Amino acid sequence: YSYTEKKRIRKDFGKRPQVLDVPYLLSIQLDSFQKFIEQDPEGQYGLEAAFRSVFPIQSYSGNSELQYVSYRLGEPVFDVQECQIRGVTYSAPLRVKLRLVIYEREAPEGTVKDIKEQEVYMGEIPLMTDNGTFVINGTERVIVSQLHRSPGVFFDSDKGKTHSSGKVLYNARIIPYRGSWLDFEFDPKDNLFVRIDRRRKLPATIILRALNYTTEQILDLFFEKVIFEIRDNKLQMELVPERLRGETASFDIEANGKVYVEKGRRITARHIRQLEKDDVKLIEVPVEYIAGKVVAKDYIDESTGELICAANMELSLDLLAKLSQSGHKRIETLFTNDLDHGPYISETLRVDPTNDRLSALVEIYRMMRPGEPPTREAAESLFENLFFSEDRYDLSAVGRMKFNRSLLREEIEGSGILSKDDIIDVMKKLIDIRNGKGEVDDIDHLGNRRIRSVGEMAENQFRVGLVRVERAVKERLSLGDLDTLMPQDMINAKPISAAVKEFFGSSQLSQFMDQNNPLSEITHKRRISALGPGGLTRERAGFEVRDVHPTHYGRVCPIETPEGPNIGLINSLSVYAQTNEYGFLETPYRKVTDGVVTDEIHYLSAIEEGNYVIAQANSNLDEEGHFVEDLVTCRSKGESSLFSRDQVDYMDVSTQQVVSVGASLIPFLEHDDANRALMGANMQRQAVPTLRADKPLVGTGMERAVAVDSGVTAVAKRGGVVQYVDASRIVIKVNEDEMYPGEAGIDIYNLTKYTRSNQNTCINQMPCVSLGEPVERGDVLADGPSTDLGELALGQNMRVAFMPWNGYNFEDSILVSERVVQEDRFTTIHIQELACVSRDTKLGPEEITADIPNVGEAALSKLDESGIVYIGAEVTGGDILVGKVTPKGETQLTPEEKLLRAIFGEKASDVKDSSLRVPNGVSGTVIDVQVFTRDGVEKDKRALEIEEMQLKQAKKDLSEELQILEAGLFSRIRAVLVAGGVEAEKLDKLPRDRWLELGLTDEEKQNQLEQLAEQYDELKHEFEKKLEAKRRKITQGDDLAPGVLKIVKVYLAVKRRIQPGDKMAGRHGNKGVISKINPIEDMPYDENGTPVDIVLNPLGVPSRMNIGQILETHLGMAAKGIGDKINAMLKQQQEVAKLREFIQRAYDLGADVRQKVDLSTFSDEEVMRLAENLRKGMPIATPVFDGAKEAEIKELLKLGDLPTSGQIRLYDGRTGEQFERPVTVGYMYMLKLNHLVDDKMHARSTGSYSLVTQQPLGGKAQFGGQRFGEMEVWALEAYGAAYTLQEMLTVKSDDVNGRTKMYKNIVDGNHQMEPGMPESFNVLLKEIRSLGINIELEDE
Amino acid sequence: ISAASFQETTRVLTEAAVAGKRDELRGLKENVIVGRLIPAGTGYAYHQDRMRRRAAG
Amino acid sequence: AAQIRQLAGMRGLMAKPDGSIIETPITANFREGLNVLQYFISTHGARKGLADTALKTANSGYLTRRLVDVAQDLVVTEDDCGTHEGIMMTPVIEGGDV
Amino acid sequence: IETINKLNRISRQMLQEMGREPTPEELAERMLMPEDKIRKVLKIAKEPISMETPIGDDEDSHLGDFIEDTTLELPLDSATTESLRAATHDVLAGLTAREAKVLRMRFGIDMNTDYTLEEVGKQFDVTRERIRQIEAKALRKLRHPSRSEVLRSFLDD
Amino acid sequence: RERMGHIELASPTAHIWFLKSLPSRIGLLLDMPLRDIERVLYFESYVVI
Amino acid sequence: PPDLRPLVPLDGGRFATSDLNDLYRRVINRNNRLKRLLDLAAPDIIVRNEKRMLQEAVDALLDNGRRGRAITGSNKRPLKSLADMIKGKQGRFRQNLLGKRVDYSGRSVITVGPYLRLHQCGLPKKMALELFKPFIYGKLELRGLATTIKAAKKMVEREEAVVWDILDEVIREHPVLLNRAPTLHRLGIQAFEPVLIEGKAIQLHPLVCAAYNADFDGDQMAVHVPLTLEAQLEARALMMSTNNILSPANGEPIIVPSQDVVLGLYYMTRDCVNAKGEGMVLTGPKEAERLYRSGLASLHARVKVRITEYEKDANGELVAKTSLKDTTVGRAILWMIVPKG
Ligand SMILES: [Sr+2]
Ligand SMILES: [Sr+2]
Ligand SMILES: [Sr+2]
Ligand SMILES: [Sr+2]
Repeated sequence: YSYTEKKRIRKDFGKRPQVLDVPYLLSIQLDSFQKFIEQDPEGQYGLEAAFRSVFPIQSYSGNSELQYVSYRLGEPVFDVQECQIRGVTYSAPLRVKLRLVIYEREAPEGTVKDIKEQEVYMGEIPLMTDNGTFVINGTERVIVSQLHRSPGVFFDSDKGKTHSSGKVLYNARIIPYRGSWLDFEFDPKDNLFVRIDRRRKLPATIILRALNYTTEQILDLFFEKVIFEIRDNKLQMELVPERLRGETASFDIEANGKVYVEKGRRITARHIRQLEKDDVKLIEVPVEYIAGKVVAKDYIDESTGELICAANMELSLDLLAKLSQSGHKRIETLFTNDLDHGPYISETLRVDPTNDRLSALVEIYRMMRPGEPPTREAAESLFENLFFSEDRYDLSAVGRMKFNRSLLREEIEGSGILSKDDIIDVMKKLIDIRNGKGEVDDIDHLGNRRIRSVGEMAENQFRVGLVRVERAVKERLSLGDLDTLMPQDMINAKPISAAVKEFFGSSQLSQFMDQNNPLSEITHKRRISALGPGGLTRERAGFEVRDVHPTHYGRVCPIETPEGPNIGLINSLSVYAQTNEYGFLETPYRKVTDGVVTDEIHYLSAIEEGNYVIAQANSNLDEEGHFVEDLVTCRSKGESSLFSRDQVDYMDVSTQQVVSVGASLIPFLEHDDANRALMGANMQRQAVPTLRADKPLVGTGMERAVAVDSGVTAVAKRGGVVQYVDASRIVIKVNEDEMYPGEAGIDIYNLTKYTRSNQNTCINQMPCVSLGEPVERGDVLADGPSTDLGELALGQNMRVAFMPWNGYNFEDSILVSERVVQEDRFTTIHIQELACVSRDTKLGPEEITADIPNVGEAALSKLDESGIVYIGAEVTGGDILVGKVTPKGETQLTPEEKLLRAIFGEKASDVKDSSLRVPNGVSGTVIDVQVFTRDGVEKDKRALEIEEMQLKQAKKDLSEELQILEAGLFSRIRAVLVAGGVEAEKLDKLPRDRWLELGLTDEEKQNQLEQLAEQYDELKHEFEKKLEAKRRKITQGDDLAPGVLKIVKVYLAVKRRIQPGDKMAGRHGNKGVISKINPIEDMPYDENGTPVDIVLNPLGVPSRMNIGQILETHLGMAAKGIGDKINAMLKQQQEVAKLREFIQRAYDLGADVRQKVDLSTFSDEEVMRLAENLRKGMPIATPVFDGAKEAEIKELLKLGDLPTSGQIRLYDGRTGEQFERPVTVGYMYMLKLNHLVDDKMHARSTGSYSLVTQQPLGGKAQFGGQRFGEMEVWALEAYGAAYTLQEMLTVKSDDVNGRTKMYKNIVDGNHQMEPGMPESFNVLLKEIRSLGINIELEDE
Repeated sequence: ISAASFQETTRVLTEAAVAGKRDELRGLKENVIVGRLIPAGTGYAYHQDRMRRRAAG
Repeated sequence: AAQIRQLAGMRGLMAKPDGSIIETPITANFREGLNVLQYFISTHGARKGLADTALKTANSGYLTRRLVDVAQDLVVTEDDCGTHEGIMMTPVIEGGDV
Repeated sequence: IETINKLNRISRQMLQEMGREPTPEELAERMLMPEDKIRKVLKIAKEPISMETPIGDDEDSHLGDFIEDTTLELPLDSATTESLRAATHDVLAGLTAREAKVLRMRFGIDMNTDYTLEEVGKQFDVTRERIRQIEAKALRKLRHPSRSEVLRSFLDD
Repeated sequence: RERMGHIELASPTAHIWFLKSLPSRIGLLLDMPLRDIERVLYFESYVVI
Repeated sequence: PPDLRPLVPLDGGRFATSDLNDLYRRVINRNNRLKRLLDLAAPDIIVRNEKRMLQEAVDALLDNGRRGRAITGSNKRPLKSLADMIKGKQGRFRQNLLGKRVDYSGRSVITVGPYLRLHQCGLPKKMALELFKPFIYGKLELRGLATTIKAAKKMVEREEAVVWDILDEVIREHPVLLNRAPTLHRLGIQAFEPVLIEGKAIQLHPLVCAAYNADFDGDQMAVHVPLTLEAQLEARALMMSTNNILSPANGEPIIVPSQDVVLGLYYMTRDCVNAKGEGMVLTGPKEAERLYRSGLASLHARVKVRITEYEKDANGELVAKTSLKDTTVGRAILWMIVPKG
């Protein structure tokens, strides 16, 4: 165990040992983006794939081209922390090496006066953060992975509502990664048709004729050919024994006189023996049998030169007689039946109106472009650019791999463009399935479904940006001069930057980071959605894709998915699953070598699983190799059944591979229903961090894995001994083992303190380590918002008693004690941003000074020196933050107002109050203020004094980093100096700056001091570089929107506490609303007198079918059962060895488990520090499936002197009488999630109205009105209500004259409507009149 | 007025214009759109006062 | 009584994506620990049943909208209608049960 | 129009020659025009946005749906204007006969036209200088806290 | 919000609601298919009055 | 009219115009050109082509989705034509019923109200003060507490102690409608007389919760307030929950106890083999409460109790039959809850 783990040992109730540990949870995001910025030569991945595809751009219109060499990145403008403050997009400038090539017409390729440019600006691409996110405009955003159909070839059946009877069809679909769609389908008339780019139906032979295939060549490729012969006037045929089987012959089948099958005789199997043995090659056939058959080749008269019969034509009695007249020897036909061979291609040729290649190319052009008449040059150009051009059509690396995989090919490698042989092979396989021999692939199969992450989706958006540029490049090459207009001026950076920015913060799969909790931060990054571009919409593909497919097993989580309209489209990625080399989903497996099981780990794709027999993790193993039982529950090729030991090829790694991270933290998932585990995983993501995070008593073991991988918690890069601890800075001295020669061994860990999130929650990094503690790599140094010591801590746990109350737990409702409010356990910190923008108008520019003509000095007491409110001022809903004034002009005073001005004296000329005020409600206090100014600067005194604070703090932040790094550098120098020449007392007296000149005799240690002296000068050099850059950013004139002078943003930290209305939920789906905060007096208590914290309804368990919350309650009191006995000790102070025996007994319960905690060999200092952490209960881990047993919890309950049943007798606080039945009391992990009652409560009587329609609208001061829909109208129509709906339609809605006249009646005390014409119908009347249709109102 | 509420609007408005139709406002859905009292419940006794005076006047 | 069956006794039989019922039902109840294969089997009906519920409100809501638009313009006109004619009403008996 | 076309040609040049973006201070130097001219044209050159521009969709909403009307006065303010005229009428009634007629002409209260000091003198029997005396006399009695407690509440605006 | 204006057309232009909307209000009134009306309106062929 | 198709300056400074304005310009432009071409030499080819687009210009203005498809001058979208204003799922004809915004309306998360009556709901204090805003000003100048409207506005914003007293006076006897989404039947909107409770959450009666499809876990309800005497009466006489105890679908009552109430009466009425106190004679149903809450007898066990039941007479009501019944202790206490008739 590590030192960070030794302070808090979690008792694991697992049985199966961990073979493969949990990997990096955000590996999908980081590894994929590094492919985009990868400098890979030939390995086409990311940017290098995008540039080399288009470039070198050539133009033979003016004989000139532009070439590509390599690209540059690095040098970011602002840091990840600096981007969030001043609102800058975190991106690195892309500069590409480009050179213009000039050709002269004399030699094949003659270059004259070549000009090369080093760096050309091509916009800037957003870089991924240290965790796995992008900072766009200031806010942190995530790119969601896309789930789509894999490029290659698909085969679909579709046998639903078709034709009339229900004829089963077969469809072949060639889908590329970039290009046009190829569809081959059969129609109700049995014929085959081709669809180009999913449009009109063309005959299947039209695509072959365009590929230069004659009518003779089309029939040659697919069909078997029967050869008829003309010998001595009579007609004969070449015989094949396989052709005549089952079908009754109407003629006498004879060979050289001998008759085998005569008129009115059937052929079975006996006759296919007599003809084979007698060496029969030629038989006599009548004129009737040949007539009706389809010819294959053209046969002309060799004496005249005229066409008798062309390819694909019906034969008759007269046509066969002319063939003997001409003098022909051979006739070639086709062999087509009704079962295994059919004339699908043959019958389409007659339907096909085209004659040659040119005719076919025009028909394709007319389908794609039905407007302009085509020429031969235009028709040939379009077809070659469809599926044969490299710049237009591409299968990519994965497409050709899967394309050759289904068609059964030798090679997996190939070109992106489809060849002429590839198109025929897809057509050949489609006929095979129609005949019989052929299988239909599944669309829902994960072996046919790919994952488009971040780097792959950004590559396609960058490629189309280059397509937008290449049009302007090649056209201007022949347009102008090639002597002056050379390098940079040719390519513009505007089209590139616009295409990239509309993807990172505008696309459907690019949303805000759901940073409610570290779990929601991780799960959102590994979300897989099938709603991206080139995928599926909300109302498409039916419900088949939404359903769980057996391939999901250990790749996609079956339970964790949105329960809304998406259900199935958006899915969570499982723990151990990763992306392979071709984008397919794969899950690790234990390799079994026919007997013994080895720790060999193999990642297998969805296609690979349908071959091997996979054993379940539920089975027990003998020793560590082979199985115990002969009959083992296994799964193979989709289905799952029992198998022998020798047939087993693979096994599951762990019993956690099927469930994703979001639902992995759920304690007793086995005892929960799949419907409520679906909901319970979603409730954990909405959880809001409490003021003080507390460890979960009933955990799983993944709590520690979530905290580290989230990136919100500060982890040690190297480790060693902690030198100085602060609530902002944690510095560490390296253990010298991982310290490499060159620089000082001190790492600075700067902590983010109180920062605003996307969901307005607080982000805080509290220190954990004490001064003088040894830690290593991977050790947790600081905790985030919802994390405890090393582990995840979502929303704390309270005392839970399942008992009915006096109607305060009617339906899902949950009670709370006053102690929950008194002790800050559910107090949530919310940081809010409020912006004040001074704007330039046509009347006059706006000012932001403390000169309010209306209020003063009452609200101006909070506001300080002419501008904004002071830092750290407690303000309530109504106080003024930024004093904004706006010029209005005119201000015509009414006769009555003119008198009022003369009586008292009033000053309100042009100056109108429009100041930034606190939203109407209850708010906290001001934390920080920021003022952004125009490019003309014109600094305000308040804006100038804060920049003085920004400069001095940044000076100290950079100076303190140098001081510590210098201290550790010269301390390392002393270690080198002492070793060899002992001067422990001599060097201390000498000044430390004169240590650089001193050194040992020129050896290997002299080279060691060479790097130390170089780094000292390097640290002093980079300090000046960082300070110059820091001074520039503060004094920099902030660029903003036009018509804006100054933007002031005042941040407020609201400390809102828990109250009735807030949404509380468990981990198993048990959600509820808080009824009433009851005092500690009336709430139930134990025999010893311990009051219960929260009371939850017991009725919402058997119908809900979630037993996981009950077993969490039983183990909850059991967890504190050990903790209370540790709490009973130490206070009285018992012996350390006496305390040591009880703790050792606690970690070893139930005879045999798995987790072996060190047998009391911890040091006296470590045991006492551990017992302090275990004082408030014992952390118990229960795995996802192989967790704590039902009998094991009862055994742990007896350790802490508690009943095995879990039910204890309680006393009522109000009466004092006993509850006539024992109630189950324990500890369940409760969650105070998002969308609280403070944000949900809205109320309006009167306010602002919209412009186009005169109905209520919300924006400032008062909230928006509630919509009265047509479903609510039916209710009032069903009731005898008439005057209430009259109110809803006129005075409460659109009627202009109605609302104001009615409002005055309320104040006067009249309560009368007096309704008129609503503006909803008044606009409608003018809209019909403007069309040209007379509509008028007629009287009585 | 009642038809164009849920049916196709352009077909109804063209049919009403050619034929020269008159909507006397008797249906419940007809009076909700124009902003008048419903010929049902409380407004039913109100509606009978105007329908009776169409024959005489 | 159907909910108590799954928790204490036996969960029962589950369905396949095609619509057919699986050969071997889940023997384990919610009192004891369910298997990895058994829980993955039970998820199908959970993500199919709730998927039907997501569009159940849209389908029944359209059915409510449908029946209104045809019958909304109907109110009571007279106190009594002068016809002694109606519908014959008999207790519904299916086979041999009321 | 010629200046807008001139802006786009130099914007392509200065973006890649310098590195980042042309600022109004730097853009004005190459155009040979003052900063107040360039920063003015940039606002005029922008095309008016469409009314039915979708923002986020989801529940289906357009840009023209969220635009509020500033022309409409608040029903609370409309009741204030009615209450002010009713209060002043009771206030003018407390004045001694002729004191109400002068203020209703000097400020145009309840009358269509506003009258000047010279116009009252010739149509009130009294002299020109006296009008200034009785005007302040009428105001002083309404400056008193006991009489005008209702009028002091309208001073909040 | 209530006042309207007018545009005087130099040439008579047909209404789309009475022409394209099935089964044509102008077509049924004159007993003439839409293909014959459009070719005249669009300026391709003459029609006898 | 220009107001229906407006050019308004936005908050930023960039203008916002209707798609109708862009369509109208491309009608007048070729209309002015045709007036020019008819007097400045008229070749048939050009004149017929100018008349060709002018016909299309009106066509695109009236109904754009018929002959071709016009593209906006700056945006890549089909323009909202005159026909597109009326139809299109959400327009002007269809928003008269569905897309209707309403004043004097609130919204909050529902909570339980066991102490409340059937005609009572637990409406929030800060919500009711905001909703009945004009109702406060009306009964504040009338009382003589506030001088004018502006003085009454300052008293409400400052949250004065006297305003809370007047607020309760206006709310009393004033019904308030409560709406839940979605409304399938008419009982989705029911009127309730509000009782002021401090908090941001609205409390609902457990019995009427059976009428809605509501569960206290994260559901929200709309709070509508009637204004006129006619609106107040048709809320009490028709839309009140006490008046609507039965369902309109069937003769069976919709307001029926569930969950906690059923479990409470089930335990009270059920009998045990031999509980505390059995075989007593008991004087009235009042002595049954004397034994249980004191601690001498349990609710169960078959104990003889003296009861006085009143049956319905032919005319009503004189029948008063008293007899010894063999029930339990818990059954006798519940008889006191049961009415005489
Ligand atoms: Sr790990
Ligand atoms: Sr006189
Ligand atoms: Sr319910
Ligand atoms: Sr719900």
